[PDB]
Amino acid sequence: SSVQTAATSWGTVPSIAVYTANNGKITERCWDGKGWYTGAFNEPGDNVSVTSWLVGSAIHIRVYASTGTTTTEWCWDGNGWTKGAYTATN
Amino acid sequence: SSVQTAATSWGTVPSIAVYTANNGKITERCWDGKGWYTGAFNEPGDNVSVTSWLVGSAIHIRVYASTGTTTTEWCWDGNGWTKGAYTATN
Amino acid sequence: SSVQTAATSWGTVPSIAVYTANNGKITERCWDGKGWYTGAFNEPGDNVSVTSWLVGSAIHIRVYASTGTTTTEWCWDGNGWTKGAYTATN
Ligand SMILES: [Mg+2]
Ligand SMILES: [Mg+2]
Ligand SMILES: [Mg+2]
Repeated sequence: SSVQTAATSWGTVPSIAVYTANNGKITERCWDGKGWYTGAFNEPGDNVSVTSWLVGSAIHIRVYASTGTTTTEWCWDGNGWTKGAYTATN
Repeated sequence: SSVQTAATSWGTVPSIAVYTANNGKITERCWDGKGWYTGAFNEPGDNVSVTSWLVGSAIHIRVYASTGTTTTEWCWDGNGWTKGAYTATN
Repeated sequence: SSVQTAATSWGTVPSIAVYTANNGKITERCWDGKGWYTGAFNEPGDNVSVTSWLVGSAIHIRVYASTGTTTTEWCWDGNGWTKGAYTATN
């Protein structure tokens, strides 16, 4: 048993975000070209995936957090995290 | 035990595809800027990864589906899924 | 129990790299538009994630290799792999 990670990168820098699922929680570490710091994201999950896109002045990040058969989408859109509309089936 | 996901995004929209391995099968959910729908992809796997690239009028998606020690590549190239040439070793 | 993969793609080609964790080791397979070959990367891990970015003449790849609660970042920057500064917490 090992922790599970997901990574994304963006920008003219570039910047990196790494999400780690451990002990039922996903946390976030971010690289800005100088150092790693802990991001604001902290939500439940045992498995994580991520994707992102940069448009305008905002990175948009989507984190898919799964526990059991429930996957929750978390959305960063420039200045905050909110729960997304993702569902695994209709 | 939790389901396992992989996510990719593309386009001036953007669009998102999320692949989920559950019960030995990988299925696909897609976002088009308005809603989530179920994609055509349905192949066996217990672990999944994905990458994609947009060139021309087609998103090209590569899904790596693993069961045991066998990983199968599935290729979307604009208008259909086909098995790729990927092998894990020579 | 299945092997675990992570995939990234880049370039005007494009090229693909697929990393597989199996038996405690991560290995690398690469596609150049013609065939799959085995990459140089070979480091311990039970879980893997990846991201990459292309700037200049070099693909830059970051591989996050986890065993237990330890995640090690491996950095490709055009012509070699080195251990990165990533840590999971301060
Ligand atoms: Mg992704
Ligand atoms: Mg990927
Ligand atoms: Mg990634």
